[PDB]
Amino acid sequence: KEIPYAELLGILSAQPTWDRSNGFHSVVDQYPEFKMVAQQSAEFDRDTAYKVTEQILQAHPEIKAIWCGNDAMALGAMKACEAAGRTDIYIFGFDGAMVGHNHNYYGGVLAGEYFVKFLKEKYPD
Amino acid sequence: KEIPYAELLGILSAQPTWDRSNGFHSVVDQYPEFKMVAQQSAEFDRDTAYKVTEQILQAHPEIKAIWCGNDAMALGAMKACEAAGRTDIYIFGFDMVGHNHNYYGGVLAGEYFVKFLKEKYPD
Repeated sequence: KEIPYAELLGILSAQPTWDRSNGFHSVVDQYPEFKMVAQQSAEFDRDTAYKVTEQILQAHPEIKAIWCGNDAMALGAMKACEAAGRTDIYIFGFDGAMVGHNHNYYGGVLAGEYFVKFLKEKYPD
Repeated sequence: KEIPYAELLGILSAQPTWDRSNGFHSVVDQYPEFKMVAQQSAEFDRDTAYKVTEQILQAHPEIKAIWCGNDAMALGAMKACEAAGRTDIYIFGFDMVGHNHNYYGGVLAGEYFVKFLKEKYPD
C-alpha cells in the first residue's frame, strides 16, 4: 500500500530549492499512498547528501525511494545507499538548466509525474 | 558538554527569515559546544510550529533549546514542549552586502542565546 520516501532539499535560502520541491509536491501530494517520511536539506552538495542520507537510512529504513533537488545530492544519496547495502532504494532527481511558474517548478512537476508513474508500477496496491 | 538545539525558520522565501537566522548563526556557530541537530521552517506560524516541534522532539530528544525566527513560532514550540512533558527545553526567538535590522536582531539574539545557555550549562 504505502510507498515511503525521503526528499533531499537544496540550499534552503535558494529559490530553485523551493521551486523544484513545490513542483514535485504539486504532483506527488495528490497520491496519498506516497508518504514523505523524511525531508532535509543536503545543500545541493554531494558530500552533504551522503551524510544526510546515511542518517535518514538509519532512522527511516523503510524508505523505497529518495527524490533529490539536484544531481549532486542524488549522487551522494546513491553512494550512501550503496554503502548501506540498500541497493533496492530508487534514486531520482532534477538538476534544472513570484507570480506564475518557472523552469524549476515545471521541471519538478514533470519529475514528480515520472516518480509517481515509475513507483506505482514497481509498488502497485 | 554539547548543547544540542533546533532552529525554526520563517517562511523560506521571505528575506527576514534569512537575515534573522544568518545573524543568529554568525554568533552561535563560533561556539562549538552548540550543535544544531534540526532546522526546519515553521512558516512564521504558531500552529505550524506546534506540529513541526512535536515531530522534532521525537526525532531529536537530545535538544536542550529551540531558537525561533519569530514570536508566533516560539509560542507554538513552547506549547508543543509542554504537551510532550519537555518543560526543561528553553525557547528563544526574535520578532545582501550590508546588514539590516533583522540581521542585527539575530546577532543580539544569538549572543543572548549563548550567554544564557552557557550559564545554565557551564563547562
